[PDB]
Amino acid sequence: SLYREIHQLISFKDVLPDKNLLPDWSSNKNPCTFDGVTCRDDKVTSIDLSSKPLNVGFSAVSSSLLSLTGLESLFLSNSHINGSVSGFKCSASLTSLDLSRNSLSGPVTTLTSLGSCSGLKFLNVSSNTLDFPGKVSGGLKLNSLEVLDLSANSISGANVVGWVLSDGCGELKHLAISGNKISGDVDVSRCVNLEFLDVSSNNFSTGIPFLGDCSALQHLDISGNKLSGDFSRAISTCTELKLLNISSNQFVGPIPPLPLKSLQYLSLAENKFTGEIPDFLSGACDTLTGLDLSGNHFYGAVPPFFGSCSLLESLALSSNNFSGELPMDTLLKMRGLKVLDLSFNEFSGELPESLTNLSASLLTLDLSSNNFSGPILPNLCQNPKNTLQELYLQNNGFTGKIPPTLSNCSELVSLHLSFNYLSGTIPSSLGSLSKLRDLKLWLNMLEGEIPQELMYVKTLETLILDFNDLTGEIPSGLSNCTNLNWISLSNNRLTGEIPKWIGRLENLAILKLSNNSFSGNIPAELGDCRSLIWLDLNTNLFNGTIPAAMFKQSGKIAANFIAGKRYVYIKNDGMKKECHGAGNLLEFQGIRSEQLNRLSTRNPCNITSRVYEGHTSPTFDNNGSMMFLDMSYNMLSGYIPKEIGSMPYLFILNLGHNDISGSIPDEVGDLRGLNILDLSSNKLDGRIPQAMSALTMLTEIDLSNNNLSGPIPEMGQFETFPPAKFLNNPGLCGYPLPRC
Amino acid sequence: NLEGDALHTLRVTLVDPNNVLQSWDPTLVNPCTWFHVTCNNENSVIRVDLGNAELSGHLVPELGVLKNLQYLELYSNNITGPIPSNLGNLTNLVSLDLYLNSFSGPIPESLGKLSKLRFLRLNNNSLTGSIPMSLTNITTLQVLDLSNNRLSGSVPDNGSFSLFTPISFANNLDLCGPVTSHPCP
Ligand SMILES: *[C@@H]1O[C@H](CO)[C@@H](O[C@@H]2O[C@H](CO)[C@@H](O[C@@H]3O[C@H](CO)[C@@H](O[C@H]4O[C@H](CO)[C@@H](O)[C@H](O)[C@@H]4O)[C@H](O[C@H]4O[C@H](CO)[C@@H](O)[C@H](O)[C@@H]4O)[C@@H]3O)[C@H](O)[C@H]2NC(C)=O)[C@H](O)[C@H]1NC(C)=O
Ligand SMILES: *[C@@H]1O[C@H](CO)[C@@H](O[C@@H]2O[C@H](CO)[C@@H](O[C@@H]3O[C@H](CO)[C@@H](O)[C@H](O[C@H]4O[C@H](CO)[C@@H](O)[C@H](O)[C@@H]4O)[C@@H]3O)[C@H](O)[C@H]2NC(C)=O)[C@H](O)[C@H]1NC(C)=O
Ligand SMILES: CC(C)[C@H](C)[C@@H](O)[C@H](O)[C@@H](C)[C@H]1CC[C@H]2[C@@H]3COC(=O)[C@H]4C[C@H](O)[C@H](O)C[C@]4(C)[C@H]3CC[C@]12C
Ligand SMILES: *[C@@H]1O[C@H](CO)[C@@H](O[C@@H]2O[C@H](CO)[C@@H](O)[C@H](O)[C@H]2NC(C)=O)[C@H](O)[C@H]1NC(C)=O
Ligand SMILES: *[C@@H]1O[C@H](CO)[C@@H](O)[C@H](O)[C@H]1NC(C)=O
Ligand SMILES: *[C@@H]1O[C@H](CO)[C@@H](O)[C@H](O)[C@H]1NC(C)=O
Ligand SMILES: *[C@@H]1O[C@H](CO)[C@@H](O)[C@H](O)[C@H]1NC(C)=O
Ligand SMILES: *[C@@H]1O[C@H](CO)[C@@H](O)[C@H](O)[C@H]1NC(C)=O
Repeated sequence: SLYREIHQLISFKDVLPDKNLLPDWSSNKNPCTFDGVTCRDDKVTSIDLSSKPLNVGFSAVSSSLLSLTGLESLFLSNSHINGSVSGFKCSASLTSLDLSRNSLSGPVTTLTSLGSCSGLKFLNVSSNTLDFPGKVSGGLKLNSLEVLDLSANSISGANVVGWVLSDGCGELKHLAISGNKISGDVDVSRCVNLEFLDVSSNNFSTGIPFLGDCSALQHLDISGNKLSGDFSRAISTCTELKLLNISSNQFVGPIPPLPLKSLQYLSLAENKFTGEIPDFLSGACDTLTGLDLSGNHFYGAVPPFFGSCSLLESLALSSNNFSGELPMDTLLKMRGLKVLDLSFNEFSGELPESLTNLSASLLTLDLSSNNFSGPILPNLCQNPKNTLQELYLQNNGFTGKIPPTLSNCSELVSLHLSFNYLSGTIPSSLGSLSKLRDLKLWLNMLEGEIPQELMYVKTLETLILDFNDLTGEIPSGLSNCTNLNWISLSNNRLTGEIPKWIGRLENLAILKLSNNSFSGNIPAELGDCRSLIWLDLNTNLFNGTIPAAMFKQSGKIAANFIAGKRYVYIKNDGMKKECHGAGNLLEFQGIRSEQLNRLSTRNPCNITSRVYEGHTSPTFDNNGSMMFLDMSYNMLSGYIPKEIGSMPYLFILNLGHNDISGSIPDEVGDLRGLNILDLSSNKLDGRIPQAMSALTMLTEIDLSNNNLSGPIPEMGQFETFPPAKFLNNPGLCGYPLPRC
Repeated sequence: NLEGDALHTLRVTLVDPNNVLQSWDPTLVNPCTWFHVTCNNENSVIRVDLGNAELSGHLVPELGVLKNLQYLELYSNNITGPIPSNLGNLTNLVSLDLYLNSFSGPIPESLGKLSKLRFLRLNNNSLTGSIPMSLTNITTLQVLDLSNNRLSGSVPDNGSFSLFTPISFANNLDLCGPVTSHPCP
């Protein structure tokens, strides 16, 4: 045994493209002393190669390792193994096999050949490239599996489950098929022992799975499908049931009867369900842990009988029509409540004082997007050891000041006060929050200067001050925050030059200064920021010239930490001259689009077009370039250096309405990603470089009001653009303009 | 979102390595918020510019269901397949540029049903067959480049075609008429 053991191990070691792979593996050594190898009584019962980039084929594995007598388990997870399953010799001693997160390819039918392992119970093939070409006939012919995970594969077909269970589900305790495309009907009724089912993220347009008696089933996930029909009567046969995720489906009607005895997790979320929360649900109060009804037509108020449930950890009412006052009496009857999301409802009224208690309990309080009115509670966080993490109040009718009692919440990682009528100044005491990550105050009546003490927050990531009345210049202390990936200050009265210390931030993705009084020269130190893909400078007093070294960081840019945040891009149409710049990028998390009319007073933009929404998604993980540049409407002067063309990922460039004088560089032709370009109203002269005909991405351009002369390039997209954009260029000729 | 469904079918049939069609969501109220797609004040699509997106595959007939569609620029791609015979269902299309592609098949007859057509540039393609005489009934024709193609037959000197010069019809397989420099038998 041991001789052929080590010899098989080494014979496998010989097939690895990386000669140094297994450090402790060699002849003349006890195999049981090897890394990732667990040996019992000088007989090998285990091998763990997981998370080791072997870069080898499966064929090499089946012959050498799987032929080991007495080997119970082999974990190949994330080992970079390619190829397909073939007929081989397998010991009956084998128990568990993990092939997950690998490159295995070909038809799923090959798995039928795993029957060579007589004692095989546990099999994880999840996250492979395996598929199922064409028809499904015969069966998997493995009935011995207590656990089967097919998740995250390329399989596309119908009733594949029947092909899996063809040999019977009798011994199967676990099934996960998820992350695939599968349709048809699901019959588990022959499997009485199945405790776990994940079919989620699939193609089923048909009825719900047939559960039969559903005696032993503790887990049902049908989510991520087109499913419709009656699931109540189907699961009515299930006495013991814990987790049910039906979310993201076509289910309709009122909430039907359910097996609430053993129920722990329940999600009806993201469906067409109507009506309000039923009474009988209280029957689950001895059990239920957390609940998600989000994304439905539900309205009304929360049943107070839920006070019988002390075990509710999380309550999500979000994205519904709900209104009314706050059942603080019922909510205080829930001891285990942590995250409360009321967001996107019609709830109204002022804030009950008793709320001051919840600061010592709730992890997350989201009241955002409601009809709420009244002041912010100054008595908040009076209780010792405040446990609050995330507070989202945005989009309400809240009035009054911002009490600096909020510093008494020391666990707060997120504060969103935005989209409100709040008055007063910004308390320097907020600097006393070391754990705060996202601070978004934008769209308020806030006045007064910016606290220097904010320098005391090193963990600051996102700061949204946009659309306020704030005055004064920028505190140098902000430089001490190295973790800021987002800086947006817009439509404010802030003045003064632009800090030169911005280069100190390697983590900063986005800088928006738009609509302000800032002056001075654009710092070349911007070229030291490697995270920065977005800059909107448009309406300001900046004088001076434009440095060419600002683009030196392009090509090394890493936007990784920037992703995952909700955004809105409001495109400026050139119809109204009072709305300036290419567009406005603002942080939209927890806010309704329908309330954007609150900007009517703060901005001159309507006629019903046009809004862009989404989540932050840079076009590159690393080594990219600046995606957005708007300097339009400024005093900037001089000539543009050749470096302007070093950013191939740049989508939009607006230098418009400036004093810029010189010749358009041929390097402009090097931008393949530029959709919209406004150079309008400048002193730029010379000929349009023929190289600009290399730009195929432009859907919009404005060259008007320049000193440019010569023929318009005929090729490229220039022919698509209207002469309206080419006006006030005396020496300029050629189509679309008149022929020379 | 009929327009959105149609354009989505187009996306499905298309091959998109750079994922420029990734922004297109069928669940959306309309296509108007998609990249490279432009809609009017009536919230109907007047424009689609996919030009030089490095795309493969072939097109879909559902394009013909866009009534207010104006500009279509598909140019500079590997795209293959025939030009849809029902494209004549587009009344308002003022510009069609398919040039620099693998496009095949005869020039569709129903194109004669485009009254407002201004730009048609097919140059550097694989198209064959005769040049439809119904195109002469299009009086709005301004710029046309058929050069470097496989097109064959006689070239009409009447209608709007009188506006054009041999360089547009140049480098073809066999073309005859007063318009070409090669005579008809
Ligand atoms: C940079 O930001 C600044 C500030 O954010 C911004 O300046 C503001 O621009 C907005 C939009 O043009 C101005 O909004 C206007 O405000 C007027 C009052 O000054 C108001 O007129 C009447 O409204 C009030 C309140 O209703 C009323 O009591 C008074 O009798 C005023 O006469 C305007 O109302 C107009 O618009 C509304 C709806 O939009 C419409 O119902 C009305 O009939 C009327 O047409 C309008 O709301 C705001 O005053 C400006 N503030 C300052 C300090 O200048 C810049 O425009 C931004 N710059 C750029 C380039 O973006
Ligand atoms: C079949 O194989 C797949 C692929 O591995 C497997 O899916 C993965 O399961 C693991 C659990 O083993 C998941 O890892 C967890 O992810 C959560 C995030 O949701 C983490 O919070 C977890 O961290 C805890 O556990 C760590 C140790 O594992 C601790 O170090 C840590 O402090 C936490 O206590 C945990 O890492 C993983 O998310 C999935 N999905 C993948 C990898 O895509 C699947 O479970 C296997 N099937 C069966 C039946 O086991
Ligand atoms: C990476 C993030 C920082 C950024 C917000 C990103 O997620 C965002 O989606 C960017 C890539 C989008 C937001 C607005 C988009 C632009 C929206 O506005 C423009 O009018 C449209 C017009 C037309 O649709 C063009 O095809 C693209 C074009 C010009 C879009 C180009 C790409 C965007 C600039
Ligand atoms: C309930 O089912 C949904 C449907 O897939 C699961 O998906 C989560 O929520 C959204 C769906 O809109 C996904 O984009 C997220 O990736 C999922 N969240 C997480 C934390 O993974 C959801 O996970 C299911 N709920 C539970 C408790 O498993
Ligand atoms: C397996 O990896 C080797 C390594 O080069 C490669 O030659 C072979 O094509 C791979 N097999 C599959 C199916 O990708
Ligand atoms: C910007 O303008 C002011 C005068 O308005 C001047 O003093 C300053 O030096 C200028 N900056 C540069 C770089 O010329
Ligand atoms: C299509 O053209 C591109 C460049 O324009 C070229 O790289 C590509 O290989 C061509 N397609 C095929 C199938 O060869
Ligand atoms: C058009 O085709 C001709 C030959 O058919 C070729 O010489 C020419 O380069 C092509 N045009 C372009 C822009 O590639």
